Amino acid sequence: AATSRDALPNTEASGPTHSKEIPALTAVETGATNPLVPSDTVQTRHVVQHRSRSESSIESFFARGACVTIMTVDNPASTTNKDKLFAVWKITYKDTVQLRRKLEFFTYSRFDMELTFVVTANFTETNNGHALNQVYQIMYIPPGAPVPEKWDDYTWQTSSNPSIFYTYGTAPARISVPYVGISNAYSHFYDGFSKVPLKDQSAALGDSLYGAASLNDFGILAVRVVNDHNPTKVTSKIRVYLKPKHIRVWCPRPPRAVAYYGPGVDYKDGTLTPLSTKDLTTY
Amino acid sequence: AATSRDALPNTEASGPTHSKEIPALTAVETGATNPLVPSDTVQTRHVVQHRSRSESSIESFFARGACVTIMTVDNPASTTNKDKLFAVWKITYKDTVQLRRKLEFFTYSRFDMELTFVVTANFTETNNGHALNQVYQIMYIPPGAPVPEKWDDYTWQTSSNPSIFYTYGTAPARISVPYVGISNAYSHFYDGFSKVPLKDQSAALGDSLYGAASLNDFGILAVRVVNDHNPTKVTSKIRVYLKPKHIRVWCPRPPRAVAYYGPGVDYKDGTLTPLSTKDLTTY
Amino acid sequence: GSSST
Amino acid sequence: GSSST
Amino acid sequence: NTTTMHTSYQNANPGEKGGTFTGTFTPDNNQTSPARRFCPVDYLLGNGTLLGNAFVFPHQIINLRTNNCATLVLPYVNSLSIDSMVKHNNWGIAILPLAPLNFASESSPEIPITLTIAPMCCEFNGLRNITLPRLQ
Amino acid sequence: EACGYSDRVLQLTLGNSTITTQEAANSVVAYGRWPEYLRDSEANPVDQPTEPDVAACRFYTLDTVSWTKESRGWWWKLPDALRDMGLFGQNMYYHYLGRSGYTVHVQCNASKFHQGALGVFAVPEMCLAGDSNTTTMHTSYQNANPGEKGGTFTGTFTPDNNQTSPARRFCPVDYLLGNGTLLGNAFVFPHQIINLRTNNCATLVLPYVNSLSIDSMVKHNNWGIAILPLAPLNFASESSPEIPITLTIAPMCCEFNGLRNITLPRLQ
Amino acid sequence: EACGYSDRVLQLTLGNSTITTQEAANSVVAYGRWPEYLRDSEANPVDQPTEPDVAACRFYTLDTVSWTKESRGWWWKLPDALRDMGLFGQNMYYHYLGRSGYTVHVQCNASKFHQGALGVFAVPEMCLAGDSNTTTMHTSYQNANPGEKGGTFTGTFTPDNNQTSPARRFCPVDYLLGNGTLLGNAFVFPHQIINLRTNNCATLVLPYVNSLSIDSMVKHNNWGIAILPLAPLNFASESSPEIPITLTIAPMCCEFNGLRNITLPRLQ
Amino acid sequence: IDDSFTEGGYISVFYQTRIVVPLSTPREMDILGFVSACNDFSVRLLRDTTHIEQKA
Amino acid sequence: GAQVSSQKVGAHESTINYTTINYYRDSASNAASKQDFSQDPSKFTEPIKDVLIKTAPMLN
Amino acid sequence: GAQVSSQKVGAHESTINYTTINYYRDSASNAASKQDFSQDPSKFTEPIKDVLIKTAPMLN
Ligand SMILES: CCCCCCCCCCCCC/C=C\[C@H](O)[C@H](N)CO
Ligand SMILES: CCCCCCCCCCCCC/C=C\[C@H](O)[C@H](N)CO
Ligand SMILES: *C(=O)CCCCCCCCCCCCC
Ligand SMILES: *C(=O)CCCCCCCCCCCCC
Repeated sequence: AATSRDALPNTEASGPTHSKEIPALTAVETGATNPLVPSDTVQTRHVVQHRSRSESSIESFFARGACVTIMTVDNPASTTNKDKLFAVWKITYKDTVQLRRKLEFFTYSRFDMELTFVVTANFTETNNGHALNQVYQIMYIPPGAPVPEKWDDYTWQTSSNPSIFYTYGTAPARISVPYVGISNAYSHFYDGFSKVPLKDQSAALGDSLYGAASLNDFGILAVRVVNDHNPTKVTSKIRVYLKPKHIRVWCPRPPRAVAYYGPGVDYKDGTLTPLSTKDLTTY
Repeated sequence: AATSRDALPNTEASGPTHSKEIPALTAVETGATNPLVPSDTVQTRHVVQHRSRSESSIESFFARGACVTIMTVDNPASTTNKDKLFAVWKITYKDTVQLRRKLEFFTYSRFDMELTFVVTANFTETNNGHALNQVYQIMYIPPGAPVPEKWDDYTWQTSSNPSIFYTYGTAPARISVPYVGISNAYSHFYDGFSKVPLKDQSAALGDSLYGAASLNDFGILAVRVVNDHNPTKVTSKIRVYLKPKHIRVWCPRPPRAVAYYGPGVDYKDGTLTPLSTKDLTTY
Repeated sequence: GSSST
Repeated sequence: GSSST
Repeated sequence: NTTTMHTSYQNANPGEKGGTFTGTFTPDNNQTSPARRFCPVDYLLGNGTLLGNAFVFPHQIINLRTNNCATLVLPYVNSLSIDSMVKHNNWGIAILPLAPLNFASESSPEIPITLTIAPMCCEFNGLRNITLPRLQ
Repeated sequence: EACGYSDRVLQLTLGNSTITTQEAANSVVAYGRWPEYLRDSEANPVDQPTEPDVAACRFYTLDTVSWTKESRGWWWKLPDALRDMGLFGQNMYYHYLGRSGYTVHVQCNASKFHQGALGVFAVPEMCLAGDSNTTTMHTSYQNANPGEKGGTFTGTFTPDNNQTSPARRFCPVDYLLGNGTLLGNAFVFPHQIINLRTNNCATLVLPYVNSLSIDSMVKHNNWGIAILPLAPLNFASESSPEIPITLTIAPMCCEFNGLRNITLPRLQ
Repeated sequence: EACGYSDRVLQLTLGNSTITTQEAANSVVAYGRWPEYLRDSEANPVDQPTEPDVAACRFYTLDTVSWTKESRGWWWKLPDALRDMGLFGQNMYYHYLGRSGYTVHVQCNASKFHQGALGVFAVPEMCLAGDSNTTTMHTSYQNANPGEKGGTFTGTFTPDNNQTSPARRFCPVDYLLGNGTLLGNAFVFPHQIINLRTNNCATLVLPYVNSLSIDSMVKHNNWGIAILPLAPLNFASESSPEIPITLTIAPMCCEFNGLRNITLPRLQ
Repeated sequence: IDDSFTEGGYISVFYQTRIVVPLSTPREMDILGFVSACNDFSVRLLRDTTHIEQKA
Repeated sequence: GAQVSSQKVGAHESTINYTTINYYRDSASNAASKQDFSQDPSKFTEPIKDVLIKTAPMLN
Repeated sequence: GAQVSSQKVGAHESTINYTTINYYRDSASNAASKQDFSQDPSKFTEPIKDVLIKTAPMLN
C-alpha cells in the first residue's frame, strides 16, 4: 500500500541518552547495512517530512525516450552506379551507451517497448534540383522472415511483417510493442553460451560466443525511401528512440564504470582508470 | 470567499455632517494608509457597483507568454571551415526586460512554468539552392548533466534529459514544468553571497558574486538542427516564451525605475534620470 | 463523473 | 462507466 | 560600470556602523584595484527603484513635530524556513530624510539618531566550530 | 539466548553432511529468498522431473586455495564448480535441463594476531571480461568454465596479443570486479565479509535465480562466487604469511528435466 | 540481556555528540543524583535564566595527555577545564552566575598484554595545597585555573623558596591527594578505576554540587577531576611504555543568570 | 554538483586515543568505509550522467 | 472526471457554463482556472499593532 | 470506461483529478499510469537469516 509518491517518514524528536543500547556499533561482515536514522546518534527535533521518492520509482527513472540508433537511407538518380541505399538494423539497446547503462543497473527486466522515429533529410550535391516529399517504409523483420536484398524487392510487400509508412515532415512515427521475450524476463546479462562443446565433435563445431544467447535476438528494422529514383539525390536519417513503459526490474548491479567495449562486458586497455587524483586528507 | 471577479463595494448614500468624527484628519507617520471612501469627505448617492478586479488578480496580471530569449542555430554546407552552430542558453527571465519588471514587483514567487517555442528560418547566401524541412532538437540540460560540445556528439542521445523534437512549420512547441525551485519559493532578490570569506583562507578563495546563489540556477537549453549538412546554408532562430501559470507572490516592491544593467540591481551612469520636467503649479 | 462550480 | 482512484 | 554584482562581502557587510546613501552616482573608475563597494543613490532607494514608492515596504516616518521614534516588528522573511545568516541578510533597514533637518535659523543643525534592535524567536541549526569571517 | 545460543555459533546439516562453526557473522539469504522447487504455476518442461534430494543436496568441498600478501582474488561459477561432484554432477550431465539453489560456506581461520578481510560476493549472471582487444565475447567455453579449481582476479589488464592462436580466456581485473564496474559497489550483491578479527567464515544461501524457471546447466551458469581481499593478509611481522581458504557448497532443491544419454563436454 | 546487552558496552548521546564503548565497568552517578535544572522552590536570582541546552550540553574533548611509568597523576577543575569550549564557555563568561552538571568520560585503551590502573576521582570542592611554606592560601587565580591542560600531581613536596617573585602555584603531592589527606581514602568520593585488563574507560555523571543553588563559575570551581596511577603502567618488558589518556566532558542541565558584557579574565 | 550555495560541509576522522597493539602483532592496519542513504533520503529532476560517454 | 464551472457573462445575445477535463497526471500541465481569491490589503495598508478606527484620531 | 484519478498538486493557484480512457485493445499501447508502489529495502539492506535489532549488538 505504500506508494512512490507518498511522503517519507517524519523525523521524531529525540533527547539525550546513556544506555546499553548501541545503535552506532555494528558489524558489516554480516552482509547487512545498519538501518540508522539521525535520532539514533544525535538529538533531533520533530520534523513533518513532505518529500517523496516519486521521481526515482523504476518507471519514473526510465520514463524517457533514449536514442538507440541512427539509420541512413537515400534516394539517388536512376543513373547512378551505386545502388539505392536502404538500411538494415539489428534491434538492440547496445549500439548507444546511455539507455544501456541505465538498464544495466539491473540484471533482468520486463517492459513494454515504445519506439519513436525522428526523420530528417538533406541534399548532398551542390545542385539546384528539387525533390518531392518522401514517404519512408520502416519494416520490422522478425528472426526468420526474408531480409530485403534490394530497396524494391518482394519483401517490402509486408503481408505479415508490421510496417510503418511514414510521411516526411509529419509528426514523428510511433508504435508500441508488448513484452516479447522468449524468457520470463529480458536478460541484461547471460553468463553462458548457446552451445555445449562436445568431445566427440570438433572444436569449431561446438563453438559459440561468450554471453550470447539467440544470434538474432529480436530481428531487424529495414528502412527505405518508397519514392522512385530522383535526378537530385536526397539522403535521410532515421533516429530511433526507445522508451521502456510498464517496467519491472530484478537484481541490482554496480553501474558501468569504464567505457563500453562491444555488446559484452569487455573492456579496452587504456580506458581502465575512471577515478581521479585526490589526497586522503584534502577536502 | 471573496473572489477576484466579485463586484467591488457599493457606494452608500451619505448626507451632511457636523461632528467630532474626523476621518479626513490622519497621521501617516504610523505607517498606515487612511482607509477612506468618498462618503467620508463628501455627500454621496447610492450607487450599485458592478466593476470587479478580475483582470488584476496575480494570475491574470501574469497570464501571458513573454519572450525571454532568442536562440540562433544553423545548418551549413559540409565543406565549411566554421562549425555547425548549435545554441546553448542558460535559462533565465533576465535576458529580456518586460517579464522581469513584472515579476520584480514582488520579492518571491511560486509558479508552474509554461514554455512555448516559436521557430523561424531563412536563407543567407544569394544562392538558388533548396533545403528540405528541418527538425530541431531542444534539449534541457539540468545542472550537472554533460553540455554538448558538438552538434552531433553523444549528449544529444538524451536518455534522461527531456528533449523536444520540433518539426519546422508545425504549431509552435510547448511544454510545462512544475515549480522546480530548491527553496520554498523562487527568490527574485537574494541579498547575500554563496560563499563566506574566511580569514584563514585567501581572498580569492572566499570570493563570490553579490546577490548570486546557485551559479547554474536552472541549467541550460541546447538547440540544434538535427538534419545533416546541406549545400545551401539555412539559419534559424528559436524564440522562447515563458508564461507563469498557477502563480503565487510575496512581498511587494517598487518597480524598476531606471534601465536594467545586468542580472543584479545595478545601474549605469547616464540612465538615472527617469522623470521629466514639469512645473509645480502647472496642470 | 462531474464536479460543478 | 467510470472508475475512480 | 565595468562589472555588475561585484560588491565584496566586506563592503556589503559593514556590521553595526552601517552604510550611507548618496545623492550622486559616481562610478569606480580604478580598474586595477576596484573599490568593490555599493553606490546607493537615495532617490533610487539604492536599488534602481523610486524612493517615493518605498512606502509599500513596512515603514514608519519620524516627523519631528509628531514623533521621536519608529518601531518596526519584523518576522523572519525568506524563501526558506532557515538559511545561512553569515552568507545572507534577510532584512535591510533604510533611513532617509524625506524632509530635511531644520532648526530655528541655524545653518548647521545636528540631532542624533540611535538604533536599538532586538532579535526575536531566533533559532539555530548545524552546530560546529566558530566561523571566523574575513571582514576587512 | 540465556541457554547459550549465538549468532556466531552455527550448525548446518544437509544430507549426510554437517558443518559447524564457532565464529560466524550470522548468515545471508540472498534477496531474502530461500531455495524452492519449481511450482506448478511457474513450471515449463512437462516431463516428470528428477529430484535427487539427499544424493545431491549435500555439502561438497572444493580444492583448497591459499591466501597470501600477493593474492588478488578468486572466482568460481555455479553450477560449473560442482559439475564433477558426486551424484549432483551426474544428474546434471544426464539431463537437458536443471535448476538449483545453493548453500555456500567459505572457510578461513587464522589467529588473534593475524589481520585481513575477504569480501565474499554471490553475483547473479557473473559475466566476466575477456583478455582481448581485437575480439569481444571470445572467451572459450573451456576457459569460462574452470570447474572446481576456479579462476583468479588480476590487478592488471593485459591484452592477449597472440592473434594466431589466441588465449581466449578472461582477464578479470579486481578493482573492476572483472566486469567493468567498480568493486566498492559489489556490496549491492548478496555478500558477507570474512574479517579475521571478527569471523572465520561466510555463509550465503542462494535461491535459483534466472530469467527462466529452468535452463541448461551445462550451457549457462546462474551464480558467480567472487572472493576478493578487501584488506590484505597480514601477520605479526612476517613478510610471507599464508592462510588457506576452503569452499564447501551444497546444492539445494535441485530438479532436472529432459533425461537422455550423458553429456560429454569438451573441457580442455 | 539475552538480546546481547552489556554492562561493558555503552552508548552515550548528548546534543550532536555520541560516545561508544565496548569495555566499560558500568558507569557512576555521583551520590545517586542525576543532574537537574534549578527548581523554583530552591531558586535565588529572579531574572529569566539562559538555558543553552544542546548548544552547550554536548561532549567536549580536551587535550590528550600521556601515561608513562613516570606519571604521577593529573588534575582538572570544573567548570575551568571547559571555559574555552564552544558555546558553553561563551555562556559562562557572559553571565555573572551559572550552574552545571557533567558527564565525565575518561578514555584509555591498551592491550591484553599491558597492565596498570588509573583511579579516576570526582571531588566536590577540590581545594589543592600551595607550594609555599612562607605564605598559605597564596596560589594565584592563573595557576589555580589551568583551563583544559589541567595540572599534575608530584611525588615530592618542594617548597617555593623564591620570596622575591613567588611561583604562586599548587604543589599537589599524590599520596596526600594534593590536599593533605591520604589517597587510599579518596574512594569515598565518586569514582571509577580504569584497570587495563578490565576496562578502557571511566564514566562519571556529576550533579551540580555547591552550598548554593547557583554561583560564580568564573570565581569558583565546583568539582575537581583527579586521575592517579594506583598501579603503574607496564608493558611486556619495555622500559618506556606509553599509552594516551583522553578526557571528554559534557555539561548537563546548565543554566545561567545575570547577563551583561563578557568577562575577560587575566589568565596568564 | 559542487555548489557553494548548497554545500554540505565536512566529514573527517581522527585518532581519539591511539591504536595500541601488543608485541608480535602488525602495527599498521586498514579501516574500510561505507556510505549509504537513510530512509528519509530522496532525489529529483532526472538528468543524464557525466559518468559515461560515447565519443564517436 | 469533468469539471463544470460558470462563466461571468459580459455581453448577452440562465447560467452559461463551460467544461474542463484534465488530460495529464501532473498538475503542472493543467491550464489556469482563473478562479481566484481576493484578500484585504491590511497587511500592507494598515500594518499597525493597534487597530485603526478611521473616524477617531490616528494619534491619541 | 473512463478512469478518474487524482493529481498530487504541487504549486497551487479540493482534490484535482484527471481522466484517462484507453483507446486500444492491447495493454502494451497504454500510457504509463505512474501509480507505483514502494517496498522496503530489506532484501538488499538486511539479507540476514536472523532479524537484526539495531539497538542490540549485531554480533552476540
Ligand atoms: C514497425 C516497428 C516494429 C518494431 C518491433 C520491435 C520488436 C522487437 C523488440 C525488441 C526487444 C528488445 C529488448 C531489449 C534487449 C534485451 O533486454 C536483452 N538483450 C536481453 O534479452
Ligand atoms: C525541454 C524543455 C525543458 C525546459 C525545462 C526548464 C526547467 C527550469 C525551470 C527554470 C525556472 C526559472 C524560474 C525563474 C527564475 C528564478 O525566479 C529566480 N532567478 C530565483 O530563483
Ligand atoms: C470524467 O472525466 C468522466 C467523464 C469522461 C468524459 C469524456 C472524457 C473525454 C476524453 C478524455 C480522454 C482522456 C484524456 C487523457
Ligand atoms: C467508458 O469509456 C464509457 C464512457 C465513454 C466516454 C467517452 C469516450 C470518448 C471517446 C473514446 C473513443 C473510443 C476510443 C477507441
